[PDB]
Amino acid sequence: KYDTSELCDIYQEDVNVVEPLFSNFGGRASFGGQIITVKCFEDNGLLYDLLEQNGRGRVLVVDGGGSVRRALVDAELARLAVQNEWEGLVIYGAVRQVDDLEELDIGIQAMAAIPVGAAGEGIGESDVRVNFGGVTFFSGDHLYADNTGIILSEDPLD
Amino acid sequence: KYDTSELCDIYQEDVNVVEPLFSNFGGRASFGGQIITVKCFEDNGLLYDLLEQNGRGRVLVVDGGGSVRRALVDAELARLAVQNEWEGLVIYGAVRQVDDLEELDIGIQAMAAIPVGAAGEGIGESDVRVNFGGVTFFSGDHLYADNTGIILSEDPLD
Amino acid sequence: KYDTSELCDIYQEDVNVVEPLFSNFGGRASFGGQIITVKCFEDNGLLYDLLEQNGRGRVLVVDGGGSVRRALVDAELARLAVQNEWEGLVIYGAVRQVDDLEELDIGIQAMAAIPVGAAGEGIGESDVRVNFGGVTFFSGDHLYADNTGIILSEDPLD
Repeated sequence: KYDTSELCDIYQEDVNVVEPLFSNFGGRASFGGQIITVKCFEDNGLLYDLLEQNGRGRVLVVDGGGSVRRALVDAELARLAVQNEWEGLVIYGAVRQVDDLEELDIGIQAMAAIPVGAAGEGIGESDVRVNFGGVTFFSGDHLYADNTGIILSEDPLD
Repeated sequence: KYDTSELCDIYQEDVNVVEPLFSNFGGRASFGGQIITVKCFEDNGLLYDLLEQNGRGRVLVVDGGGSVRRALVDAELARLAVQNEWEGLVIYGAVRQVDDLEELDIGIQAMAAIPVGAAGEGIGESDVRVNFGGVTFFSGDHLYADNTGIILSEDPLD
Repeated sequence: KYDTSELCDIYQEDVNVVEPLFSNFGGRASFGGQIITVKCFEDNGLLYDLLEQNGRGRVLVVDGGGSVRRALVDAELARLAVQNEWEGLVIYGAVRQVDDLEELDIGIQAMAAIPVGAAGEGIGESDVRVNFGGVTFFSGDHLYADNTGIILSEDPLD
């Protein structure tokens, strides 16, 4: 599907490149789409609400504060996302149950693994501006990620 | 054989969690058991003594000081430990011959790999109070490890 | 083809050990040969000159200044390296297109992956004393590498 390196060559300055802090935890090597942003901390309630919805062509970008203390995505949440056809997830924080994740048809990029699950309370905000890995992400931007890296573009690419 | 995240979800607070500093190098993705502790540094003497003994039902939890300059476990020592029925090893230190270690039916968690072997002089204690990764380990505690993380408790679980 | 642990046991002090800074990106788990050093920075033009020449029995040792912002080697450059029989590349810097790199019959050790390509200007020097990861490299020196680590020696180790 997507080659981030080839797309950097083609699009040059028209993309930003996230710092190399992520690893792929999902069964899908590359993914792309238009992004919905979320900002939260050690609480995934809001991603539950968002992952219920259809996600075909969308990528969920999550600012979790870079917490590696508690996990934002586990098997339950990722199955939801696969079943609603979400292209992929970018988690500035942690994931859980990694053996189940490497088996699901979704990209998942994250910082680390930790077995403790996040709170479920529903705290946080969506469609807001977030910043991590030296990149600010606006809901509506286009992201592309593979095992090489993650890039962000205002306008779609191809 | 173990899903550390499920475990965190049932036991809640009754479980302690190790900082995400370790990776799996053994052929067993997940293992658990009652722990015997060792404290040593860039010497694997004691370990030979322990792993010569039958380890069925036990996990060797080794505070090697976090050294990544010398490897405490290689193929030979790991094979010994397989043959002696040891469930798994956890090294706050380094291993060696990782290609060989992947093929061996024992759990192995370490911080890093390094081709230089530990000395064999014998120095170190065992059954002593050790601490690393944000966790205190006591001989007779129970540990549970998968590709997601490492948990430790006083009583057995499940 | 090579076991670095083993060679440290046989040769001890006659070998220098590189710090655990690198990962494997190539199809070969292990490799070795006589090194030709390069010193450059976010530019890979010289790498193209060098890898056009026959590399059987040889390892390109690249001091790219540890930059993880620009990738010195990509699929295209590594395929040229395979075509001219090079044993391996050790990059003190980044690589690109990691999925393609895993399938090419050559050894590649590097620090990280970044999607952005290096400049092709050609700046840099060849066959010069370079230092990184606690080791100094001279053309003529011999390198042996695997998933456990990387070592350097003055004379061949067969």
